[PDB]
Amino acid sequence: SFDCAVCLEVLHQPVRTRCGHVFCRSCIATSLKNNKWTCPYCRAYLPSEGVPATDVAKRMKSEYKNCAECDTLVCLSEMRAHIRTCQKYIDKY
Amino acid sequence: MALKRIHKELNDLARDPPAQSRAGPVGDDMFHWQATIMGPNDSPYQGGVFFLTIHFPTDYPFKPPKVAFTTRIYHPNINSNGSIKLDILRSQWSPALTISKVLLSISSLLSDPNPDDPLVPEIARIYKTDREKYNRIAREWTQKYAM
Ligand SMILES: [Zn+2]
Ligand SMILES: [Zn+2]
Ligand SMILES: [Zn+2]
Repeated sequence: SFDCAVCLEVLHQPVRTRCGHVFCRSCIATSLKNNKWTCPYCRAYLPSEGVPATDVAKRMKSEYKNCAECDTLVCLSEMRAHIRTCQKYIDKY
Repeated sequence: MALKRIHKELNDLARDPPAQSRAGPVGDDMFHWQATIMGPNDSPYQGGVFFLTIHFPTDYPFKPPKVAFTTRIYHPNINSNGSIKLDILRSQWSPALTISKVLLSISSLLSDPNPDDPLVPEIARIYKTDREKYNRIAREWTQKYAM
């Protein structure tokens, strides 16, 4: 699974915490803004946001998924860019 | 942000519906949901159907939803206004939680009350000293209000 446990979407700019958990950069940043020093998954103490999960980003370049609203096959590294601009998404929101 | 997360949860609920609860928005206010929970088997609530109201905050999932029973229920951690004393709805909320997980936790609370950190002390007292009396009363309220 390449999903983020915070936003439930495909990971975007993944970041890995000290406790080993991986979130979108903006998701772990916003988590820590709201509940400082705490992992949003396992509640472990976190002295910082973490480091870019470059291994996960590399693996996502070769994975694909169908769009939840237009069924088009999209590369996981580009999924956030797709849902930002997909008319079926824009239409619903 | 919050709206897209709520929609995602609703879609995952429709794709794998749980065996013992249902939930969804009231009209097209996506931030106002209603849920049903079945009284758990081997509990005094067995056979009952309990209605809950859910209000999502606009910074969900970083703050918890507001969840309350609308069906009357006899339980040491739920009061006469339907308020629920449950740590994951307050200090132990985390952004990785979901409504699906909240509903499972509430079902577990019905199966296994927490009489040592109660919301209704008089009911916790009965639960701790006269468990069969608690069971009889809880069953009577289920028959009256949840069936
Ligand atoms: Zn995320
Ligand atoms: Zn963690
Ligand atoms: Zn699409």
